[PDB]
Amino acid sequence: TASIAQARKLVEQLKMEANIDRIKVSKAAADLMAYCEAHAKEDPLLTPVPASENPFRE
Amino acid sequence: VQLVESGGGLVQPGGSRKLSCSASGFAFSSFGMHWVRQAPEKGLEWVAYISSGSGTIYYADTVKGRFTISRDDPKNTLFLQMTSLRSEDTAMYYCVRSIYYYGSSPFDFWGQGTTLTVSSSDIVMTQATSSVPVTPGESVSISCRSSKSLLHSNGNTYLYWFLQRPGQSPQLLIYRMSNLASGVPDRFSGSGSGTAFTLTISRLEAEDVGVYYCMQHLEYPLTFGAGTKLEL
Amino acid sequence: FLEIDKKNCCVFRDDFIVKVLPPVLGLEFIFGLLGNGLALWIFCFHLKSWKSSRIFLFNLAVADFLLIICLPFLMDNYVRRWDWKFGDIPCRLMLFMLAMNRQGSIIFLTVVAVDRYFRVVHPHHALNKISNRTAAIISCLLWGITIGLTVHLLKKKMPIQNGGANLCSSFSICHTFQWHEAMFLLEFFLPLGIILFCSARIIWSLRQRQMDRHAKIKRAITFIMVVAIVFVICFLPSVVVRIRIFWLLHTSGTQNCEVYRSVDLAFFITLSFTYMNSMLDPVVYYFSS
Amino acid sequence: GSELDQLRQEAEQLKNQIRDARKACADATLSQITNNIDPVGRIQMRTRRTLRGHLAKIYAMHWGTDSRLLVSASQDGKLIIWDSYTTNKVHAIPLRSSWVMTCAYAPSGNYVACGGLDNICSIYNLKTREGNVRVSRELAGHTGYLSCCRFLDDNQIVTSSGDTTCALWDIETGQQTTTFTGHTGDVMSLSLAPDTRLFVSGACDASAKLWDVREGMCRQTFTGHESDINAICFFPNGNAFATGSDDATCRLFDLRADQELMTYSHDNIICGITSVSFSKSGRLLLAGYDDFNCNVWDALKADRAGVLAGHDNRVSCLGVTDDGMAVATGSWDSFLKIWN
Amino acid sequence: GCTLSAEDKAAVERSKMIDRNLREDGEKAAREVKLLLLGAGESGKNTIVKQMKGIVETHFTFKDLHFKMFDVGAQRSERKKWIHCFEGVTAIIFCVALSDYDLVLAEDEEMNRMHASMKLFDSICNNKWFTDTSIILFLNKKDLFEEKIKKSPLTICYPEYAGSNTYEEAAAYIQCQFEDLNKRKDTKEIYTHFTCSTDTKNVQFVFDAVTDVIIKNNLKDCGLF
Ligand SMILES: CC(C)(Cc1nc(-c2ccc(O)cn2)no1)C(=O)NC1=C(C(=O)O)CCCC1
Repeated sequence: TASIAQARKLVEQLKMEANIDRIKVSKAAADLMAYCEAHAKEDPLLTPVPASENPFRE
Repeated sequence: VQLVESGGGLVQPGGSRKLSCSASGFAFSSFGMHWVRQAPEKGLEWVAYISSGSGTIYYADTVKGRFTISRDDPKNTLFLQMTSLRSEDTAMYYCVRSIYYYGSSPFDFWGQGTTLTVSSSDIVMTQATSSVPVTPGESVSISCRSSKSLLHSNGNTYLYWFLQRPGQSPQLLIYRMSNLASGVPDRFSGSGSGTAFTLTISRLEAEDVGVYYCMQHLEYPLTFGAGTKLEL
Repeated sequence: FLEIDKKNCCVFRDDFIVKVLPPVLGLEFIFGLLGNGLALWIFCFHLKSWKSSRIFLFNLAVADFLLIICLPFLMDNYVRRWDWKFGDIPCRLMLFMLAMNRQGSIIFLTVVAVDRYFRVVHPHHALNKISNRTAAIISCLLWGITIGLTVHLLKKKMPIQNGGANLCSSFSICHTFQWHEAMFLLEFFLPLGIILFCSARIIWSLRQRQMDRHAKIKRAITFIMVVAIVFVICFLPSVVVRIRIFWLLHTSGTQNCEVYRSVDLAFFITLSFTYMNSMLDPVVYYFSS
Repeated sequence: GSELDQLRQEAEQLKNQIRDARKACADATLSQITNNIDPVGRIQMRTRRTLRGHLAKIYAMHWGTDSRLLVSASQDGKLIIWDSYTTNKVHAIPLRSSWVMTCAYAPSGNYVACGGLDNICSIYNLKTREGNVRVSRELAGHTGYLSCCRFLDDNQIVTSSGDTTCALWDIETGQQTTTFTGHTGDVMSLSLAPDTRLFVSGACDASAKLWDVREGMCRQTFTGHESDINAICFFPNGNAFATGSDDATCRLFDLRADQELMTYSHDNIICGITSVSFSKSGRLLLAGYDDFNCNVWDALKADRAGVLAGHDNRVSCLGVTDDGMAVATGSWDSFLKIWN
Repeated sequence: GCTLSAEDKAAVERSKMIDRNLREDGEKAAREVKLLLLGAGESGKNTIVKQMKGIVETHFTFKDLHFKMFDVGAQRSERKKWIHCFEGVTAIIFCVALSDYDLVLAEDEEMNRMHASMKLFDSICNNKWFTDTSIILFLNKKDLFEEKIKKSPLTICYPEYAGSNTYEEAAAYIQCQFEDLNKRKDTKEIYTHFTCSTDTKNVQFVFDAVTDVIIKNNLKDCGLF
């Protein structure tokens, strides 16, 4: 009964990963894109920071 | 941690004397050592610097060629050697440890120093006030000034504030004019700009009375101010 | 034929120098220049290894590339039958670049052997793991001896002018001991002994331990004998002729120099075998290994 | 028998049901939404600093919180704490086990953690009174090699091992307060959420799992790679993560709609990924391949925007600062390099 | 120099001292020999380990040379994920006890222990990280092999073999069927040695093999190769 007990534990896990809510893919893509747009100024590597304000200047 | 220092006493003006501190309870071989001198009922003055690895040595302009510092890492013992002692060498001497790397807190632990008596350009820092009377429970402020700008180009401001309670050795209170040393309450603070700075205390307590001192560490020599006493 | 330098000498500027030596030297020039130039190009841009044995070999290449660019002026000196028409200043530069870039070929040729004697006979020795910063201290402390021995031939009024037109030369028959002939004898006799000893023990240790069964451990033994075979060919002729020169000079004096007419013709032939060594080293040491 | 057969069968149609449920929630693709926006230009980044001093292969680096210090680990038997501005050496720490695979830097700055191929995780104290760095804790209890470690706060740490388990540890307590089990193959990497509430882990069975620190439970399982998973990390927003694999592919996974977001792969690449990391705005994704050089792709358009080609061997580790000031790459040639 | 404060110079000094200590530490690590040990289980791995004296380590010295043995028996993990950490070792030492063909492992009564050892040696010998790495093959527990072989010819595990069933021809055949597994034959050498549990040579053998590997490495460093 050990094997069927292990199958019981596995099917329990299967039960409890099928009890979640789902959203659409378009909504998640839009959220990712919007977060990317709204922070397009505080990142030196994307918008090249002028060489007058960078402590790694050669 | 402790730096038990010995070697003081009374000396004829023409004579030699050695001052040795023994370091127990830390990694002495990774710590730059200094000697700082204080005169009776006066302020204090820097003396000498020897770094980690015996690479750089510095003397005060008034002690050149007549003092000699030395180190011993196998047994964690540091010496200073004196041969010419004019009458103005009567003082006491405190040996200070410090370590220099990004974020370190130099002049962190101070020791106790020893007393030696003798038979009878530079930035300037001045503390105009000599005593501010106050009763416990309100704000207190002390002000210090420098002969020029101490803000180095790198961004730091090598100004130090530290205290001497009546009847004992000093201990760091503020390093780099804004930062608070480890083991002291948040009652203390330090602000300033350019060449004018102020130490400040919000809530006074019976342990807060003492004599306060300012120092700069931008270049050599290291120069103090006068001693600003507080009275109840 | 007798002539008077500071000493009593009897140079023999004669014929048959003019019709063979320049065509001999032109090919050696165009091949030594090429070979050592490509060796230098390889070691300057295409060698990221830079371990202690490839920096004892780059220096050999720089030392024997210099005694190549020193050739064309000698071709013009020989073509027009011993007339030195380039003034006094080059008669120091060229006679210094010959006497320096030859001893510096021999010295860097004799370190690339003691280096192997240790990599085989005495392996695990500390010397096999020296840094390439403590090796480019003795690859510069060894140029010092060459320079410091070839300086005292710069402080002379060198172009000798007489009835003979401007010989620029310090190899000449005479009767006074010039200790810069002993620095010919020694510079050939010592490296040969060292090279022979090292190669002999290398080969005799590499079979007493029975490694002498692998296919590509024989090509190394043949290439260890190849380099030592081309060190007697290129140098011994010009040496033995000079022993003959001193032999004649002691048997009879500098009285009737007719005696020497033939033998001095030999020297400036047997010397051209020494320029040979600088154009087949970029193969015996560089690509064929 | 009949019971075993029926229970295995039931497991099978439950797996089928879960697969059908993640298929049923898809109606669009990332690329279709994102193809319109203008692409970033050629990302020309030059080596502004070159940290040298390791004598062997390097496996792990981690940036400091201030975005000025960092730590690195190599087979020489040394951990090293660097100053990125002045190229100074702040700290050098020995180790007892030369065979290390991971190290991490505390979010405050008081401690570091190192471990690998020994079944241990060691915690060292940086800001001590004594002036040196000394070992504070030896977390023991796994039965495989330790692959990754991350600090949660000054008292909690999460580890993943090769024996197919993840665990949560309490440094002061010295014992596991939660064990996360369920991977078939060896677990190779993990990343913590921005707010320290959930963490993802990726394993040799070509799958990753999302975990609940408080519940110690596998909330989601993610599949799609053809081979092992070598490295993982969250998006800065905390609702996506990026997977690096051993079949010359990188992938993006969502949490709310647990699907495949995007795949980053080029036919000229046939080697393995060793590390991934994200940008300050999450607009660029850095991947360290073992074709000796690093790639900088658009984390939003699945294009290639730049290359960091300055290494002469396998690229192992990679990191980005908390403000976006620099990126740092280590490699098997024993050289660290800072790009701006 | 002129732009640095009095506190920056001390930091530079500290970094320089750290540099010198790193450099001094990394040189003593290059005067030691790395040997990786493998075997099929109770194939005499433990007995050779006790003869010479998580991941296990062993250290020994013999005629002024330092050897390190890295025993990875108990890892029990996916070997392809941790094997390249040993890419630059000097030698591999592979132990198989040659009286272990009739006695089959507990896993199977039919597939013998010798077939498993052959699988292991074949898999290790053609690894991509060991194309220039030499192997020392120890064949252990020889005395018992004659007792086990005289009761039944090698036909049980070597049915296609024909021999009068003496120790010499049997052991020699086993060694052949072992060294024929190599697929390099030009950038790799295999050193085979027959020994019992106790010995007075298993130490000289490894000395000799590693001396050979070192001399070849040196000659390659010359370029005389
Ligand atoms: C200067 C030299 C080389 C003779 C010489 N060299 C040294 C000397 C001493 C010590 C030492 O370490 C190195 N060199 N002393 O004399 C010389 O006359 N050379 C000539 C030629 C040649 O050499 O190719 C071509 C034709 C013209 C003659």
